Amino acid sequence: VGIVAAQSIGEPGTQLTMRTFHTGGVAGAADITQGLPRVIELFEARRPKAKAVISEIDGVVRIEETEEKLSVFVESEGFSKEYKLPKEARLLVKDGDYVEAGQPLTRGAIDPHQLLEAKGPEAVERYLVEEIQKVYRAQGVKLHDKHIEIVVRQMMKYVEVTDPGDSRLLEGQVLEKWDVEALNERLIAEGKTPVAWKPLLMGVTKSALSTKSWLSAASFQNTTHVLTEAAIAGKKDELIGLKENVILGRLIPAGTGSDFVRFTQVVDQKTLKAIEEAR
Amino acid sequence: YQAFLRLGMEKTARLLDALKYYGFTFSTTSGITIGIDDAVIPEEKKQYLEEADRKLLQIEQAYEMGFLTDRERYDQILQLWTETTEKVTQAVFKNFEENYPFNPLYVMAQSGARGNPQQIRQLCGLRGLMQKPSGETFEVPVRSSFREGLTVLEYFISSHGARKGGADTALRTADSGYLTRKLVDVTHEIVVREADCGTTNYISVPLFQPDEVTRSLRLRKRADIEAGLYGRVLAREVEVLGVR
Amino acid sequence: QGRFRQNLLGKRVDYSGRSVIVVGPQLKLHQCGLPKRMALELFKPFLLKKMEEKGIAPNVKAARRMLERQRDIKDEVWDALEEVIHGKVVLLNRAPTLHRLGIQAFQPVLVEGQSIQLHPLVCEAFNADFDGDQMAVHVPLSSFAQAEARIQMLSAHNLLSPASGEPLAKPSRDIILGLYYIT
Amino acid sequence: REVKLTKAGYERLMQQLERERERLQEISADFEQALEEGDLRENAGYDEARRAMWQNEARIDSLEDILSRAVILEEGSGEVIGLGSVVELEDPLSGERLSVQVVSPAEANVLDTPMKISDASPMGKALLGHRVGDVLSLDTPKGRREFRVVAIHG
Amino acid sequence: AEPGIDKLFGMVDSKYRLTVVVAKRAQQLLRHGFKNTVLEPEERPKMQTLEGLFDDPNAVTWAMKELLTGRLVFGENLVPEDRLQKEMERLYP
Amino acid sequence: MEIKRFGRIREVIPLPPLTEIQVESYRRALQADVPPEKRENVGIQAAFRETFPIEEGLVLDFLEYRLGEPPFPQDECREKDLTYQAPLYARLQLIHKDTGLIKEDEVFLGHIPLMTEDGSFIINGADRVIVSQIHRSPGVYFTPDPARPGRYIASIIPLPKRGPWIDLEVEPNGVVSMKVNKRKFPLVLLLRVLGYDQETLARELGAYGELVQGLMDESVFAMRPEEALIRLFTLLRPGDPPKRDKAVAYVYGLIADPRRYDLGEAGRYKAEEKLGIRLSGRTLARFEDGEFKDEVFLPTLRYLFALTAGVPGHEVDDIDHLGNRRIRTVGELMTDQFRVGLARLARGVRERMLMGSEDSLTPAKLVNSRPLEAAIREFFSRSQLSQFKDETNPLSSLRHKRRISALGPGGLTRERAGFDVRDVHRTHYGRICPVETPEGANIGLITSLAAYARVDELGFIRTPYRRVVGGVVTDEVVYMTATEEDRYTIAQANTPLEGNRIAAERVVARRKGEPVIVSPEEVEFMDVSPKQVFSVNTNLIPFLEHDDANRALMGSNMQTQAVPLIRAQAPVVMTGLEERVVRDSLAALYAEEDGEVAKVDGNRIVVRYEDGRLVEYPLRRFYRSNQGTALDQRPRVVVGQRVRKGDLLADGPASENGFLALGQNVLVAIMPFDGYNFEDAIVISEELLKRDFYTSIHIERYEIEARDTKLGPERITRDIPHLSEAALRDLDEEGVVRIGAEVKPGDILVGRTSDTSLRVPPGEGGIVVRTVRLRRGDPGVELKPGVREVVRVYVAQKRKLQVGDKLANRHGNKGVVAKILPVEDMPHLPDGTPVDVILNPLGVPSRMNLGQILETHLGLAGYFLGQRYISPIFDGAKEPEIKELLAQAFEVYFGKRKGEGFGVDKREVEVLRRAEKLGLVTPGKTPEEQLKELFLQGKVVLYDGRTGEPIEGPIVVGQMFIMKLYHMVEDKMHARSTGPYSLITQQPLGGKAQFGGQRFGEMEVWALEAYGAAHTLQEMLTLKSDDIEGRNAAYEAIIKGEDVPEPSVPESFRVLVKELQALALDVQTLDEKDNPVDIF
Ligand SMILES: [Mg+2]
Repeated sequence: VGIVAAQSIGEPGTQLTMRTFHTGGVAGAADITQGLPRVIELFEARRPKAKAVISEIDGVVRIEETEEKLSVFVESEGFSKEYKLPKEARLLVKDGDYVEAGQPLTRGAIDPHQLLEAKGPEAVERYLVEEIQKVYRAQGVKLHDKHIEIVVRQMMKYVEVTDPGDSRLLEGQVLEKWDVEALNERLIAEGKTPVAWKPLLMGVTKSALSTKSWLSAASFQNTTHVLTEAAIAGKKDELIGLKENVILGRLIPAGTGSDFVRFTQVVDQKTLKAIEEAR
Repeated sequence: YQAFLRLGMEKTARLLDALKYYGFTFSTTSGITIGIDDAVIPEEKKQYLEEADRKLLQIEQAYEMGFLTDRERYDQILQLWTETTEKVTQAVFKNFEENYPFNPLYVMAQSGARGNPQQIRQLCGLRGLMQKPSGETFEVPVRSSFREGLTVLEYFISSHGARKGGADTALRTADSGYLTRKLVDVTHEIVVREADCGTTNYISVPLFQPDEVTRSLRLRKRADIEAGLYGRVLAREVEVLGVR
Repeated sequence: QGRFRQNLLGKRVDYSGRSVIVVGPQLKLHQCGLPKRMALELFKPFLLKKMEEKGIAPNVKAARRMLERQRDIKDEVWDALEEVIHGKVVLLNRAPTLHRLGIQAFQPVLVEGQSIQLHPLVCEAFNADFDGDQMAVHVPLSSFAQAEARIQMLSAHNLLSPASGEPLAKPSRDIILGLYYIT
Repeated sequence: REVKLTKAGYERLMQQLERERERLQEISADFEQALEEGDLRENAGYDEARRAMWQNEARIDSLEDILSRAVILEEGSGEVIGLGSVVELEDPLSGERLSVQVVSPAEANVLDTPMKISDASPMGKALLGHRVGDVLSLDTPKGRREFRVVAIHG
Repeated sequence: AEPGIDKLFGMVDSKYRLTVVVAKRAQQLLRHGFKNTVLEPEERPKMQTLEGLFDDPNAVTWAMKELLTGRLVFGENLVPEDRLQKEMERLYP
Repeated sequence: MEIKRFGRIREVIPLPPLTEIQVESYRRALQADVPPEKRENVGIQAAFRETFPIEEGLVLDFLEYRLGEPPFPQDECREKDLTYQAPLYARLQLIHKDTGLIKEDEVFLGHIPLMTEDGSFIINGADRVIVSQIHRSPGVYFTPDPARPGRYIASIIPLPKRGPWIDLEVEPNGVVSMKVNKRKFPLVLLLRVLGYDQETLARELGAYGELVQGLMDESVFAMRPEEALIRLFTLLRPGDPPKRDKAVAYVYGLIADPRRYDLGEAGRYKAEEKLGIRLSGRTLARFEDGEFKDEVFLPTLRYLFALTAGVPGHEVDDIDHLGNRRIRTVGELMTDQFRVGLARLARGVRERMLMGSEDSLTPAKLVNSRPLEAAIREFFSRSQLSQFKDETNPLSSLRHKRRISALGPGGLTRERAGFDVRDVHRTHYGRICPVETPEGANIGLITSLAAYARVDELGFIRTPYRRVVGGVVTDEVVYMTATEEDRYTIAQANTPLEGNRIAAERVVARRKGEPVIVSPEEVEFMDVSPKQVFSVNTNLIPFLEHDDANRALMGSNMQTQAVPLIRAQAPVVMTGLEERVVRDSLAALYAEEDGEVAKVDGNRIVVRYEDGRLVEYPLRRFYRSNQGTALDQRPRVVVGQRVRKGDLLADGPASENGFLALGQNVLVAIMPFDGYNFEDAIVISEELLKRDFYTSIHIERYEIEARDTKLGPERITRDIPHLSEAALRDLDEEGVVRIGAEVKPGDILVGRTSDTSLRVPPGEGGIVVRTVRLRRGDPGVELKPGVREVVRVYVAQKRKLQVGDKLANRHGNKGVVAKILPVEDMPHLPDGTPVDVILNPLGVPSRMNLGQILETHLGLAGYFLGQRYISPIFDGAKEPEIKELLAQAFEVYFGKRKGEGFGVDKREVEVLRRAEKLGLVTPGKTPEEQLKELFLQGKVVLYDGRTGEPIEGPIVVGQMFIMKLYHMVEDKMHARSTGPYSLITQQPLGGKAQFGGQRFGEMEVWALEAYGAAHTLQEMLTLKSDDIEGRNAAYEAIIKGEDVPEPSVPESFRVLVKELQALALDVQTLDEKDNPVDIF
């Protein structure tokens, strides 16, 4: 599937541009960065051109027109979240209306990290998938969401440590690995030693950069450092994953070489009983 | 698509093979080709041309007295042609639609064959307005039909785009699947292997789109919907349209 | 160009074949044309083996010299070549490969000309038109690699683009033209 | 700020976005073909059509932009030319008569019954603030002709 | 397309399963001599100018045709590993 | 054959020398045609006066320059890899401060190449080209500030590359800024260095610009005259002594830095014209009397406060505007590099005075060709400018002969900043063909010059224009500058005319680069012709007026890739330039003067001029083209024949009767076939391949040199260490292969020793035609060091169009050749005569290029009328006239059918029957007329031939002009299986007896990975490459009829394991349950 995702998306990539003239009173050339460039930034947690400041707080809305800098408050329970937006900025949310956490205050693009903290993980992910499609959709590209989803999945396959229990609180490990602990934390071994984890969003590149297997790291990243630190500890490289198992030249973990069918039986009645005749 | 989902793989092929043959076979006996006269120019030509001729003069007579601003005259005129051209368009199709339902050029476009409406215009009808080197489209439209001898300058103008078109196609095909590269660098170790995951965590797939023109929930386009539900695994069974 | 980043960037392969491409109307999607000259050289080894099963040549090298240089390639030789492939199928590859179908399996068959005959339906698949382009052709020597080559790489088996449930064997221009002028 | 429009002007503009949606959708379709059309690199058709997208993609923005923050005027009563009034200029010496209805910069269209002039237009500038009986001029390529506001109705 | 390819996919629990199965039996057909077939009587694969395709045509071409008939049986752990080439080489010349 | 041209416009002045771009440019550059008496200046001479007056006392100046004695003739240099130069001598004398001596001994310094009759150069055995280049004529220009819509910014740039980039930025916070070498400083300071005093300054300056207080500010420093300079230096980053080291300053005096360009135009232009007035000196110079005068700073600023204030005349110069963009012709480029060597030469003479041994030296002591010659050789062979002369055919070279590009020395245009210049600008009008640019990247960066358009005294491509008084057209014209053009109102040449006066009142014209409608009263000028609008490359298209600029661009370049077919045929339709082309192109040779024919030998042509004289002409039989092709000259005259001055003697490579003929005019029946003409596929009748219609001649130059290693020099001889005689037969001579021999892939042409014999590389070779060697006794050849001798082998063969052949039309419709159906079952016309080529209509719509559809029809009549036509670009034939003649043709096709005694055919019935039901024919009319009326549309009945059943519905037919391209099937035919291997790594690379399998790339693999073809993939990464074990292991199994080997461990696996072991890395291979695993 991996390759799939990659192909289905790669192919189109070589047909996306755009950025011309009809606008020009400030630093606006399109209203954001529509085209292939957007795809990058999306696949790579960045701060878009027309970032719309969101309100991590959920309340109402109040504005103050003209005079130096306009301001909009997201008051509610008691506190008032002030956001200073230049008079040359445009917003969609109007006075009064109720706003939720991680809501597009300004008109344009959103910010990855910001949306994450405010609303949460689930929101970001859904944002991404859709945000991508938008691009390919406005280009006559009809690709199933499946693929896009797989991608982003890895952009969150890693979280950070908050509460110790076996490793420092300054580390970021594989999301699944956390379950390897979450389970042995209370099930196998008693004494519940929680490990508050917080999923970390990473762009495609950075993601691979933090791969688990060393074999892979030995390719992309600086070989030296890799093997180096990988040596210190008796790092165990499970030969699972095209990339790494590719270097070795060994049969790829997928396809016909898959661990599921790699072992098949092709018996013929004429000899099937012959196995019974050996007992 | 239906065939495949019905009969089966192989069978589909045979269909395709059969089609291919017949397609060509008739495409030869049909007796269809392209001739200078096959690019019939709707008589409405001379009509609309005048309808838009004195029309423009009207807006001009206005600004000459200071009625419209320097910018208005620009957007105004543009509207004229942008739309006056849309007219001639549908016009031509009509003439073929009623008189020559078998006219070569025509049949092509309509049929799932080649040819595109927008393109046809630049033949029977005539190209609209081109763009200036900067970005803002030109002011003097292309009152000439491809089927007819396009004047010198108008050609010089129609080149502003030919050069531009070959410009973007040089900066997007150079990197050659650069994306895929980086993309694969993270999906190269993702493959199927299991027997039904235990995670009962469903996914919320929107059937309706948020705001487009005021906070009003609308139904997302047909395509998008499929691109998200077509072939999936319904977590919680749900009987809606009366079907289980 | 080190060692770790070596097995990745791949390299040159044997039994490689390529040339100008042309449409193959008569050809069935179940197969693909292929210049006799090429198939022959691109199959020197295999050929030789069958050359033995026949009184063509006494032993291996015997057949090697038999055609080491012959402007009169025995009529028997040819018939044998075809008798060599039989079911075995080769592979086709466009230069810019971005999608999986950038390479599909086909059952080659003796053909004239010096260019490779390719089916029109796959034209859409491997982004390429008949203006002068040129595809590639490999041959699954491994009787095991030959399996998955025609089992999961065969063209007639790859119609539904994984990218989208949209058909790939979508009739084009000419075909349509007729199918419409008739209905 | 706040774009000012009229019921009539609204119906024409709102409907405009509706027409453009039927067109724009046709643009995307054309591409879904060109991309599958084979022929690489120069579909004369491809690029020109691409820009065409930006053009509709753009008109879609300018349209939906104003439509989300506009107003509505019912200036059927009053004497001073306001937003929605239909004034009538009559060249003094000529004795010729005319009719017009100036409106906000988002209504410009010489086609309407009373030639709808932009609010920020020189013509729209010298009319606001004066009433029945006024006579003024501005700058004109052919010279400078003054006009007396015959009568302001509605 | 290929002969009853569909009927095949329906016999396997996974597309890739088929492949590995077709390949394994394909070899055993040539290495362990070409007389391990089960459909040799009639309807056996044939050639052209000379229907001599009754002895050695193409491996897989036969393998699948064998699966065409529910004569054979497959699985993950059907018969002991090593007990494979032992019962085969002794039963066939 | 008959010749009818529809020329309505009176083409006044004919097309100028299409090669004068390179011609005169070299001429005037190096005034050599006339003695030093005719003291010109510019170029060579000017170069002397420049860095010649040398004084360190060293006192040596220029006297006379002469030379031009080419060591070997043309051809000689080509075949002998020699350099077509010319011994360059120089006459100069020396005078001392101590009155005396006048030593003037002929001193020469290196040789210089020369320009060929065609306008090319023969550097080292090969013919190259010196392409022109564009840029921004080094002058004064004002353009708006970067991202600040505030004020604007002035700019001064006096080339050569040794000219400082000075800029004037108006810093709002206060004071004006002068950018130089990445540093800003108060211009005031400098002004003071010039003598400008506070009072005299401000007054005559900011008398209108209150902003003046932004420079009249200095009341502390601007109070010190000459002292200012001391300070100015303090600005220079370097920490040098504040003494009289006024170096950097003086640098910007009158020496090199400030452009030393012509005192009147080159510089004065951007001067007088834009700002200031007169040009004191040649640039912002004058460093005499200690002080400095610069009537440059005053203006540049006087213009600044001007635009930043009132309206002295709206001076906001435009970039792309050609009226400020200069060209760099061969002469300029060359003379430029020349000055380089001069400055480098003078470098020595100066130092060779400090160490000079008194007045006992002058010539050699101060001269050395080393510096000079070095430069020249660098430009003509190391500069990216010079290139491989594209001789794919006559036309091709011509285009590459007059093309232009932006990229170059760098100090003009870079590579990552020009999306602006790439687009066609308003000024390009009639100056640069908008459809002459190449495809792919760099598009726009490189594009030839227009037609009539010609270069001026200094770049600035002018263009012809018709003068007009009121409504009367003047027969006089002048080349207007891209600048002064906008000054007037020009009208089109389309404009109807009545003898010498305008027609309709509503006339079309272009005001200031803007399309406008003006009355016959404001007509200041008029277009000379539609031609001057585009370049030749395009002026060859039939009905351009009916094809998109995009698709036109295609056919335009396509003609350049045409192949010199043997049976040349002039296009059924011609733009009328074919005659001129073959002329200035020098593809064919014309008679110098009037006289009579003498010897008409297939190799030599002799004639006796009327002025009492006799001369013969070498007939280059079959010369090896630079792109591998034929270059013969077919004598189109006969023994004893009165000829006129400038008459067709022998045809060019692709010429025929003085008319260009790049291809053939074959019958065409556009219509969909059995899919054989799918995408762009092109069917074809064997009939054509029969009468050797589409075919050409190809050549292959394989060279071999007898190296001289220190392990025993290699000897050329029939000595073959493998006692092979079955291959030494054809190898008659002692090493070289016989002439006229039929070499085949693998045979030997030359025998090397140490056995490194030069065999016949993969593919083919053809039949040898001519070969020559070069022993030790070099009669006069520059045998490369370490080389004992050299040999060449000119082989060739015929290119008979087969299957993989591709051919396009002048309209840009390219397509391969699928099947070639025989004339037997080929769609035929009711009366015999089958078709020739079948094109698929589907390639007409999407591709808006109706032009073809036109040429066809027009050609459909030329077949029966038996004639050819010439249609001007836009003034070409019109729909009406055509139908007239075409109809006349019908009275010939069917007109004969009548008298012969036969009418219509039962088949012709059914077809016309559906014709009427298709609205093609007017019902009620008689068959006769029905067919006629239908013939006028360009469509006719047509029988299948395969089944005899005609195709219901007429099929537009005619004679379209096509042609084969350079790209053949020879350079593509890799068929490998078993062969060599990478001596270094382990890759199946061939080259000799076998070939090399194409690469696989990670891309293809991925897709392979997707499929899940684990084995198929693993097979490609090992058994077919690296791991040599499994490779052979596999070969055996195959030849043995056994299953292919299944690699247990790729050599890459185990090698890496230990490769890491080699350094710490305790790579331990564990099994499924943490257990050892034997690797080897
Ligand atoms: Mg192509």
